[PDB]
Amino acid sequence: MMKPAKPLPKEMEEFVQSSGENGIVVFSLGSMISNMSEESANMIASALAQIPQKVLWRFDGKKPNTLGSNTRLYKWLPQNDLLGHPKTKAFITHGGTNGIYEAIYHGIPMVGIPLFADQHDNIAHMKAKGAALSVDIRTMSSRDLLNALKSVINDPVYKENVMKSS
Repeated sequence: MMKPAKPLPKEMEEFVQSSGENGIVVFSLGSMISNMSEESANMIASALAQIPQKVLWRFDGKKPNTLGSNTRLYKWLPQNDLLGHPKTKAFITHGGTNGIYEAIYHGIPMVGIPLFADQHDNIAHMKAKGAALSVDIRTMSSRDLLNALKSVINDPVYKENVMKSS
């Protein structure tokens, strides 16, 4: 089924345009971040702050003290409309079936942060197709997340593989 995107809210479009040639990263839903330690959100924020891309982070916890100026926090996000925007370079998700279906539709490579059995299996399957990398925030470091992000954002083979998956 086709999953077409519609225009973004104006203020959100303006932030997305300010990424210029770098493009953006969408970290969407991330619904378990608010139930984890403050240190988890701080580790993610530190990694996200070190890429040149702008970052739209669907988030509702306390603002991380390591939040970078390139990253904005939103309690709600039009995830599908962001995945279909031409400036989107990578998708960070826990690995739910819904978001993976949209990233596949719009051809966006992924960094998975799986927590549950179905998310681990989904992300492992996309990784085996060369369309994603995975980090376990509970055991890996901020440097591990940064390395995964720079790879999926800048190496075209991940995008090319997720498009071969249609």
